[PDB]
Amino acid sequence: LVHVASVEKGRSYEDFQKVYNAIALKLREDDEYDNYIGYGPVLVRLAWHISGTWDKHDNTGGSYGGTYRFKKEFNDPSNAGLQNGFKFLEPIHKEFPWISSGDLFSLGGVTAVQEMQGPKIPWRCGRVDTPEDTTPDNGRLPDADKDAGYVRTFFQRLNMNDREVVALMGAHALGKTHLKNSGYEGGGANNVFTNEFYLNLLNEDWKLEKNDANNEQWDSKSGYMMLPTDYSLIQDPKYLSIVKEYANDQDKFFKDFSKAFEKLLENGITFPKDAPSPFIFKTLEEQGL
Ligand code: HEM
Ligand SMILES: Nc1c([N+](=O)[O-])cnc2ccccc12
Repeated sequence: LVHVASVEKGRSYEDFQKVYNAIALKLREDDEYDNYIGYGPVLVRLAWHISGTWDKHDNTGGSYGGTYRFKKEFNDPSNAGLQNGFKFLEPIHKEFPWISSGDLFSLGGVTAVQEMQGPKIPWRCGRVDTPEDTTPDNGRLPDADKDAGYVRTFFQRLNMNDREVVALMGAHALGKTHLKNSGYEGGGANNVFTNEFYLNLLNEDWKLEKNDANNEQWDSKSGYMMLPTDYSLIQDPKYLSIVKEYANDQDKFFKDFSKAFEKLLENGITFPKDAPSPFIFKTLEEQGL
């Protein structure tokens, strides 16, 4: 199964920078969302969930086809709460109707990471909307009540190795869990992209507790939480080494996360040899906007 990137007709870097800027301005404007976290974290989660359906064995799922727009995927219990990110992007899509849905959902994650002071994430255009029958079934996204061996095996289907897994999980510094969405609660209100997930894993005094949904999660008195799959990264000795590496090297984490997150958003896509090079968008702050 081959998905060839096809640039939206006549469009170039400046077109996509305009889309980036509209998302970034809206992120700034809609500050109240989720107790003043803003939409950044949910947009990162959205970009990950639309990509994380991918199966390297047959190239089903993945970001290319924009299939999150269809009810079967929109309504995946694993996607509960992402409707907020979709609604945020609706007016952006109306302003720029020429962008494909996969391009918009993935660009929303890039824009969110960068506007939250994260690394630059190079981004390529050319995902093309595919039909409703190409929507992957529910159940391809990961469970949170699982150990390190589950995490490791799960991510092999996305062609991610231990370093890529631990780097990607650093996005869990952002935002929070919501009981009604996932059966987990808490995490704070962070909307700045840092390596603090790793520092918190190593430095907080974690207690294994049951939440109001009767699920176990790790809580600290300082008010952080870790999912069982987050805490697995310090239970497994191979993951632990990499956690320590990122807790001690902000720049290395940024570089590794940027590579892994681009790769995640591009899995499944064939880029022609004469496709444009990846775009690196300027933040609003870099543009004086
Ligand atoms: C084993 C893998 C993972 C599991 C089990 C997992 C699970 C979860 C769960 C249960 C939530 C809370 C959803 C809610 O209640 O609203 C969440 C939130 C989030 N996840 Fe993950 N996740 C995983 C990997 C990732 C990755 C790879 C990324 C992106 C690189 C990511 C980014 C986020 C973000 C940013 C949020 C916060 C959303 C918000 O504040 O609304 N997650 N994740
Ligand atoms: N804030 C978070 C933390 N945290 O360390 O506060 C840990 N795990 C999370 C998983 C999903 C969303 C937010 C998380």
